[PDB]
Amino acid sequence: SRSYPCDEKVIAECSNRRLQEVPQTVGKYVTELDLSDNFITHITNESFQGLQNLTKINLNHNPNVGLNITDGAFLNLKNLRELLLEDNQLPQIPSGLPESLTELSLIQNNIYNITKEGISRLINLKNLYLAWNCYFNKVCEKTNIEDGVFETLTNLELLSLSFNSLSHVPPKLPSSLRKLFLSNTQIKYISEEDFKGLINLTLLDLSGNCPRCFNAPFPCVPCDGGASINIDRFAFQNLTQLRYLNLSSTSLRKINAAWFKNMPHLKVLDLEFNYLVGEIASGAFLTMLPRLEILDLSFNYIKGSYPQHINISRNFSKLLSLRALHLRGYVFQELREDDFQPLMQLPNLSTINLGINFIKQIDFKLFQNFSNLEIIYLSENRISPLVFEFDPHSNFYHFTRPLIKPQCAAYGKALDLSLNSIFFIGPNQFENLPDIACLNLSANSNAQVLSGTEFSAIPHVKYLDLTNNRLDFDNASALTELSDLEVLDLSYNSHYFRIAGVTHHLEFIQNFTNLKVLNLSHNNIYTLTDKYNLESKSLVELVFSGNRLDILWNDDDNRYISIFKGLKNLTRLDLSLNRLKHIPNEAFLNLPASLTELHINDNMLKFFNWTLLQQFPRLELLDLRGNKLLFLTDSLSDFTSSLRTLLLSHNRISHLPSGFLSEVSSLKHLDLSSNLLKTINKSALETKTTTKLSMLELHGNPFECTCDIGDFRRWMDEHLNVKIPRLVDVICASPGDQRGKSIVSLE
Amino acid sequence: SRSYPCDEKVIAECSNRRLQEVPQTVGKYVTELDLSDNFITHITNESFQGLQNLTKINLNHNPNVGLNITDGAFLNLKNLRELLLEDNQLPQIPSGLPESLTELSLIQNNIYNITKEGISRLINLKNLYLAWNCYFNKVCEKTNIEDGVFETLTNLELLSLSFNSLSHVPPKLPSSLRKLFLSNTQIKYISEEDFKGLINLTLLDLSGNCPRCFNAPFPCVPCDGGASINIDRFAFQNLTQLRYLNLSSTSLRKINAAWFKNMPHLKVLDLEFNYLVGEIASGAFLTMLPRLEILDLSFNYIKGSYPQHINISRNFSKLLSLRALHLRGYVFQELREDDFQPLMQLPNLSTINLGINFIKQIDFKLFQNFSNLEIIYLSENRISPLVFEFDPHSNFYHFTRPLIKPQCAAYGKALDLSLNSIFFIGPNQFENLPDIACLNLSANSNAQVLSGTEFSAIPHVKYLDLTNNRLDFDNASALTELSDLEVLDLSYNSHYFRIAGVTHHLEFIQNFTNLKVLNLSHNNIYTLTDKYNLESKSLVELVFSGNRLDILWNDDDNRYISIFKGLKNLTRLDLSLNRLKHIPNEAFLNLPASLTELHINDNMLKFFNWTLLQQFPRLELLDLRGNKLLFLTDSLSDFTSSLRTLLLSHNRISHLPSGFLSEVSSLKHLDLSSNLLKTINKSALETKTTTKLSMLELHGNPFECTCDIGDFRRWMDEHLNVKIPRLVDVICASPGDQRGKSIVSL
Ligand SMILES: *[C@@H]1O[C@H](CO)[C@@H](O[C@@H]2O[C@H](CO)[C@@H](O[C@@H]3O[C@H](CO[C@H]4O[C@H](CO)[C@@H](O)[C@H](O)[C@@H]4O)[C@@H](O)[C@H](O[C@H]4O[C@H](CO)[C@@H](O)[C@H](O)[C@@H]4O)[C@@H]3O)[C@H](O)[C@H]2NC(C)=O)[C@H](O)[C@H]1NC(C)=O
Ligand SMILES: *[C@@H]1O[C@H](CO)[C@@H](O[C@@H]2O[C@H](CO)[C@@H](O[C@@H]3O[C@H](CO[C@H]4O[C@H](CO)[C@@H](O)[C@H](O)[C@@H]4O)[C@@H](O)[C@H](O[C@H]4O[C@H](CO)[C@@H](O)[C@H](O)[C@@H]4O)[C@@H]3O)[C@H](O)[C@H]2NC(C)=O)[C@H](O)[C@H]1NC(C)=O
Ligand SMILES: *[C@@H]1O[C@H](CO)[C@@H](O[C@@H]2O[C@H](CO)[C@@H](O[C@@H]3O[C@H](CO[C@H]4O[C@H](CO)[C@@H](O)[C@H](O)[C@@H]4O)[C@@H](O)[C@H](O[C@H]4O[C@H](CO)[C@@H](O)[C@H](O)[C@@H]4O)[C@@H]3O)[C@H](O)[C@H]2NC(C)=O)[C@H](O)[C@H]1NC(C)=O
Ligand SMILES: *[C@@H]1O[C@H](CO)[C@@H](O[C@@H]2O[C@H](CO)[C@@H](O[C@@H]3O[C@H](CO[C@H]4O[C@H](CO)[C@@H](O)[C@H](O)[C@@H]4O)[C@@H](O)[C@H](O[C@H]4O[C@H](CO)[C@@H](O)[C@H](O)[C@@H]4O)[C@@H]3O)[C@H](O)[C@H]2NC(C)=O)[C@H](O)[C@H]1NC(C)=O
Ligand SMILES: *[C@@H]1O[C@H](CO)[C@@H](O[C@@H]2O[C@H](CO)[C@@H](O[C@@H]3O[C@H](CO)[C@@H](O)[C@H](O)[C@@H]3O)[C@H](O)[C@H]2NC(C)=O)[C@H](O)[C@H]1NC(C)=O
Ligand SMILES: *[C@@H]1O[C@H](CO)[C@@H](O[C@@H]2O[C@H](CO)[C@@H](O)[C@H](O)[C@H]2NC(C)=O)[C@H](O)[C@H]1NC(C)=O
Ligand SMILES: CCCc1nc2c(N)nc3ccccc3c2s1
Ligand SMILES: CCCc1nc2c(N)nc3ccccc3c2s1
Ligand SMILES: *[C@@H]1O[C@H](CO)[C@@H](O)[C@H](O)[C@H]1NC(C)=O
Ligand SMILES: *[C@@H]1O[C@H](CO)[C@@H](O)[C@H](O)[C@H]1NC(C)=O
Ligand SMILES: *[C@@H]1O[C@H](CO)[C@@H](O)[C@H](O)[C@H]1NC(C)=O
Ligand SMILES: *[C@@H]1O[C@H](CO)[C@@H](O)[C@H](O)[C@H]1NC(C)=O
Ligand SMILES: *[C@@H]1O[C@H](CO)[C@@H](O)[C@H](O)[C@H]1NC(C)=O
Ligand SMILES: *[C@@H]1O[C@H](CO)[C@@H](O)[C@H](O)[C@H]1NC(C)=O
Repeated sequence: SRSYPCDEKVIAECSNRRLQEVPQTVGKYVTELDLSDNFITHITNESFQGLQNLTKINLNHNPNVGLNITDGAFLNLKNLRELLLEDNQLPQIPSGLPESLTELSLIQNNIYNITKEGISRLINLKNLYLAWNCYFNKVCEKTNIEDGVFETLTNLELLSLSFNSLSHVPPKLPSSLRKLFLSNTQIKYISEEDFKGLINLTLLDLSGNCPRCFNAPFPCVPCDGGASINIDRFAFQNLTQLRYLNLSSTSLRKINAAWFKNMPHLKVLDLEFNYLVGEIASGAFLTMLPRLEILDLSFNYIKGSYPQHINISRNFSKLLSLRALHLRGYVFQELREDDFQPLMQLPNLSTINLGINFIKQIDFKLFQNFSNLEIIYLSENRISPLVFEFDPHSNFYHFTRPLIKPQCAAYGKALDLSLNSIFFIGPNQFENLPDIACLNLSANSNAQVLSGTEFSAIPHVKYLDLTNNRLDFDNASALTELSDLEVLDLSYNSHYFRIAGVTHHLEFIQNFTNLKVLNLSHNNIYTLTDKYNLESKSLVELVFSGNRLDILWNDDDNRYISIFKGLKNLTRLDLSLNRLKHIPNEAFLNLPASLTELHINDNMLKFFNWTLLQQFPRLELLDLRGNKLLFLTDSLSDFTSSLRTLLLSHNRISHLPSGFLSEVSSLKHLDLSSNLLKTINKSALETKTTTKLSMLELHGNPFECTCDIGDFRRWMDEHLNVKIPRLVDVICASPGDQRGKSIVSLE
Repeated sequence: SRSYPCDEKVIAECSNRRLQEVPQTVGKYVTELDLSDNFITHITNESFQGLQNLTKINLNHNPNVGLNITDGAFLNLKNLRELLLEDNQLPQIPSGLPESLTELSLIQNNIYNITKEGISRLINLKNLYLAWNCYFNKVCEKTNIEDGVFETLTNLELLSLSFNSLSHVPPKLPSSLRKLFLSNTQIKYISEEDFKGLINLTLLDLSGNCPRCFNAPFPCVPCDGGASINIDRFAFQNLTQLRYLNLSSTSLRKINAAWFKNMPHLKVLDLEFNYLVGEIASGAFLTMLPRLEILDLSFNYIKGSYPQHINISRNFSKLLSLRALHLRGYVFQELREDDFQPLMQLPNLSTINLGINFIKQIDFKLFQNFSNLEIIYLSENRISPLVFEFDPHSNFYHFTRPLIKPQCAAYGKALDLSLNSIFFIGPNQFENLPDIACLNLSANSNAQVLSGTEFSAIPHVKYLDLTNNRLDFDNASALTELSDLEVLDLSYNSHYFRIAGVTHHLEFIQNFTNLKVLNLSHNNIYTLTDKYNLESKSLVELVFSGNRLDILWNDDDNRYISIFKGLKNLTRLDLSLNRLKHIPNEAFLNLPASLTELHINDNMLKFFNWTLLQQFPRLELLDLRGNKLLFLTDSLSDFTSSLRTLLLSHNRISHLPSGFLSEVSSLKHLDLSSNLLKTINKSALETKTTTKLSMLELHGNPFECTCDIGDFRRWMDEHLNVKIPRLVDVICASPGDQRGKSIVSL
């Protein structure tokens, strides 16, 4: 039978299915099993029956906004390798866990007592996550770790105790440890004996102990007087394998060089949210880190201080392996050439992160002198013209996304000037720069008329982001100096397009021989001056969303009838959010014959002429989601041989015509979800020549469940080739007796 | 029995009800019937037969998407005065219209032929609207106007022919004409005999004839060469009563002063979208308008020309009665004191409009030397730091809305600097200005830290609009120099608020003795430094929408639970668009006790503690719309004696608890629309006292039309005083036979 309620594909995915009990309906060879997000309020020896090969179970957030597991529920398994209990409001570690477990996550529970009766028999444990049980203003109790609880686990590699009230590094920790997470534990003092016996440690996280609480975006309790963490100079002595060390928000004003004496493999050092300005300026510790790749010094600013310049010690010149340097929230006015002199001969330093410094001015010519910089991140500054709340599985101190969009960075050397003040680009702005492939000028409040001379000193820009400005496109030669331009993002430039009475000029689009992708979204374009057509021989993708094609294509106006025809290479066109009630036949027929993909979604369409699809022989995806459409042609096979994906969700369709679904041979993905369908006839499904369809989305329709759905329910069993996602969401709305029942639950 | 399908109140509003045809169910006392925006295809002599009392009928836009009207269909109606048929795709003026008609609207149809058989029989016509039949790129025919068609309408005071192709003014127009609209008619030439007989004309609209087509946001056909309209020197001679004249977009280059020799009453003169820069500079015609109140000179710019200065003729000093001058779209770089000299002795000139000129700099002291300027409109320029597509019923050339928001302007002198470049306000920025009550700094890209000195030169601002900037609130004394400040709008300053690691200070709010209305909307406020509370002893209304209260009030954080409690005078509070799935009990309890009106609408709320309304004895309106709420209490009368309006629309409410409609004695308006209610049973109706509800909104609920709905239908008949609106939209879901039908119809 069709897999229900789980999607099996060997893993079974039951997540977020509103299950009130563990499924007895589970498969046979099911191994990975995810029950997360369901409503299960009870667990037992009965609920899991017994099964075969299960190598994993995810019980997370059962139920959803606790859980009762009786002593010895998971008991007879012996196969159970990994078990995830997060967010179930557990007052205690469940008594009677299996001996098989190598992975256990108790994260985000009420467990205040870690005891031998819950743990010490777990000898096979590899990774154990106890994080986020007692923290912030949560009413909770100090965490008691029984003496030698972890001592019994001689295979233990990772241990995470973070965001719990500890006060001391637990003693008698197994020497097999690789990674140890102590973050935000209220530990004031680290002694010589705390970490002494762990010679295999590659990671130690002490962050958030004695935090720097000024301007905290969370409840923050400092050590007495706002004191630094106290780490004995021999604390790290036997730590020879250490790679990652997280000292963030330890309130450090001084860093003992002797900490790093026995730590030759050190790679990533996190010093964020401390008071390190002095140490950054002088910094004996910098001499001790020859293999260090990533150094994060972010948010060390002196409160209320705004110095003219940043003070970097010459000892930075001794990190020979340095790859990225993060200095955010240092807070200084100006970056001069000599200030970065110690970084310039570092062979591997490809990334400098200057975000959120309120920097007014920079001598850009310094970046040239650097050995090889790939990413120059200046976002969120003052640069002006040249003259539960926290993801427990994520880094708490800084975001992990790429600094620069990967699609932009792949082109080459990237300069990100976003969220600054450069409101006018003057003739010398970009002089003395490296050869910039990827440039981000977004959110500079730029109101200027780009004339074609502005980027001439960096003529090689491949990918240009001008989004969220005020640009006034009054010149046909704008941006044409960039010959190699490939991607251009003009989004959120609506300021001038909105005013009927100012001139508007898009003609520059045609000059580029390499332009591939162009984003005109959210510009409110309803009118252009003298040239109504967009023309490019190169252009591949055009994003036109958030404009007014309802105005451009108004029935009484023929000037814009051809607006997209001149893009002769175009395979992808996004027409969404143009407030279209209908598209004039002529206008639709004037869309490029080359189109493989067309998005009309989230308009007001009450009419669509299906016949017109005959003029688009390469059309693959047609996206009509989020409109008002009632009508479906019964003829589709006559208008397209190429259609693959058809997305109709969030429309008004109450009727599938006889011979609709299966008569298009090329159709794979059909999306009927969130429509008005009361049923599906035997006539809708035929099938003379078999359907290539691999996916059919029916969820969120008011199916009337009587014997009239019998044929569809029959069709589903006869085609298991066709998957209908979210079976738990394909639901009888009628009659009153069957309400809420899944369509496959009907007998 | 309540009225249906119409809402009778005597007029019937039947509009937008999806009617297939004229209802028979309309009351006989009914005078005016509005059938606009329905699905009715066919009008015949039996359509309105049951109604002889009809005076005014609105058939506009039927069907919604042609309309077939038989000959003499409306004939049997002896009392019909006003007949509005617009957007009906009518091929002809309907035959045999009743002679009683005073007002006829044929706007926006396919009628290309104006004939005696349709028009000339109606002697009582006052207003006749023919506009927008053949225009733009529409496929349409040139308009044939039969010689003498209007000659027989001796009562006709208004004729609108605009947006048709006339090619010349119709001869033989009646002398009763007051207003004549000829806009966009393709009339090249106005002769001396075109208007010679209209001695009662108050308004003449000649606009859009020989239009200026450069950068037009509509299909535009210029006269050959782009020539000016040709108006004979004597064309206006008998027009002595004219008040309004619209010459916009006639491609005028010179204006013949002689045209105005005979019109001593001229009040409003529209010259927009012409070639008039030369005239604006010399301008003999200004000698001729001592009674002109309103002069629109907008968009006379020379294409491609960005002169340093605007050049205003000294003859502007001859307009003694001028109230408002509109100079948009002249396009010049710098405004100097000397440039406005001729305007400065004009006693009544309250409004100056400089919008969309790309002005770089203004010598601001010039505005004082004017007699009295109430409104200085500088919006949409380059000012930097100091060193239906077309609604046929509206004005085509400019918007008619007030330049300044009336709520601001009412405080006093207004300066609107919005949509400019003043990104940093310097010490002298506002020097030598008049005493400014109403100030708009919106969308200036301002990133500065307001420190408390920036407004020192205009300390009397009572309404300040700071919206749509980059403002960095890093200083506790910000804005405190304005001690009379009543209204402060901070909307859309999110730039810095969204960065967790920069300091944020809202403490300045408390200083104001007179602060009434503060709008913090759409700032994405999730974190503050030090002071976590908003405090004011004055503030009446706080708009907090579009922030993150969901983060501020997060269960693990105690810091913001008092956030609004220190606003002691607070009555209206808007919590909408905060992504709230629920409000902690103590945080709700910490809302100001004085609230009359509380909006939590358009959040994610899954939960509401109704018992908490006990602490709000003044609470009148509670707006819960657009949430997830399932629950309502059966005890509500225990928790409030004060609740008047309760808005529950767009939630999931499966059932009403027992006697809910009779529960609260203060409750007048209850909104249950757009919910999951399948029935209202005997229980919701069961209680000792009676419903005092004057309104109950049920529309959009999936009602079950089986017999058990009958009980609620009796409750309806019992109380006719309880208004349930949109009854065509209160609709049976189950079962299939009754589906699509109003529950009132079963
Ligand atoms: C102090 O500084 C140290 C740095 O030394 C930080 O240590 C890191 O902590 C983060 C956050 O917990 C870790 O990130 C997480 O890693 C998990 C493990 O992944 C490893 O193994 C898997 C195999 O399953 C690989 O896929 C992966 O590449 C790694 O090899 C991931 O499971 C986590 O994934 C997260 O996102 C994905 C979605 O993209 C989800 O599927 C997950 O559920 C989860 O949300 C996450 O990436 C990181 O590994 C730690 N570093 C090291 C070297 O171990 C501390 O976090 C920091 N302390 C504080 C308080 O900030
Ligand atoms: C202006 O308009 C352009 C539109 O072109 C936008 O830029 C594009 O942004 C879209 C995101 O909407 C990008 O498309 C996405 O790329 C992701 C990254 O792919 C890279 O890496 C993967 C492997 O990890 C490679 O397969 C790929 O070749 C790239 O190297 C994909 O992961 C995304 O997939 C998502 O949708 C697909 C289906 O399409 C699913 O299969 C995925 O599960 C996932 O949901 C997606 O394809 C696109 O790359 C961007 N183009 C450019 C030129 O940058 C701008 O964002 C827009 N500006 C604004 C302000 O909105
Ligand atoms: C050339 O220049 C002249 C100015 O001299 C313009 O003439 C004006 O044209 C506009 C647009 O038609 C007229 O505005 C409309 O007036 C209607 C009549 O209002 C009278 O009656 C009402 C109530 O009885 C009074 O309140 C009012 O004072 C008048 O006595 C209104 O009904 C119209 O309102 C419409 O829109 C509004 C707002 O959307 C709605 O509230 C209404 O329901 C309705 O839909 C509208 O206000 C104006 O009256 C004309 N001026 C004069 C003095 O007569 C020309 O328009 C201009 N030419 C072009 C082509 O732009
Ligand atoms: C930041 O927040 C502020 C404060 O809320 C917003 O400013 C308010 O905006 C609202 C509308 O959004 C204004 O309310 C409206 O006022 C109109 C003016 O009414 C005056 O004049 C009429 C008669 O001429 C009198 O009846 C009245 O007492 C006033 O003297 C009303 O006409 C409006 O009423 C209509 O709509 C409302 C529903 O909104 C109904 O209640 C009415 O029955 C009627 O249908 C409306 O009440 C309010 O006056 C503004 N306050 C101030 C101080 O200006 C800002 O807009 C906001 N900023 C941003 C960017 O959003
Ligand atoms: C300060 O200046 C700004 C910018 O000019 C003013 O904002 C503008 O206000 C008008 C009038 O409210 C807005 O137009 C309106 O749109 C609404 C929303 O649909 C519509 O119902 C009205 O018919 C009206 O046309 C306009 O959008 C808005 N412009 C921008 C860019 O926001 C603001 O009013 C000024 N402040 C004061 C105190 O006057
Ligand atoms: C240029 O900089 C802007 C602003 O920093 C980047 O915009 C961010 O993009 C990511 C991905 O879309 C989002 O998570 C953020 O919401 C955006 N920030 C804001 C506030 O707009 C943009 O991605 C950058 N462009 C390139 C080419 O990397
Ligand atoms: C408003 C009339 C037509 C005009 N459009 C523009 C524009 N888009 N940018 C400018 C920049 C500088 C100077 C003038 C202009 C003008 S003048
Ligand atoms: C990032 C550390 C804390 C800071 N917050 C701000 C702020 N809101 N505005 C500034 C304006 C100028 C200079 C410095 C600042 C800083 S420094
Ligand atoms: C720099 O990195 C490269 C690999 O990217 C490596 O071969 C080289 O040894 C590194 N240089 C230093 C000094 O670490
Ligand atoms: C574009 O700008 C340059 C520099 O101002 C100017 O020389 C050129 O004439 C402009 N081109 C257009 C289309 O006006
Ligand atoms: C059309 O698009 C493809 C994909 O970008 C590209 O290979 C080809 O060069 C383009 N053709 C032209 C003429 O630009
Ligand atoms: C605010 O800025 C002013 C500058 O005039 C300064 O004097 C004051 O100290 C600042 N206030 C605070 C408390 O930050
Ligand atoms: C409280 O509100 C009213 C609003 O009209 C106002 O009259 C009164 O002065 C305010 N009280 C204080 C102390 O500001
Ligand atoms: C409502 O809030 C108060 C807490 O102050 C409590 O007495 C009552 O139980 C709450 N109701 C619910 C359902 O939580």
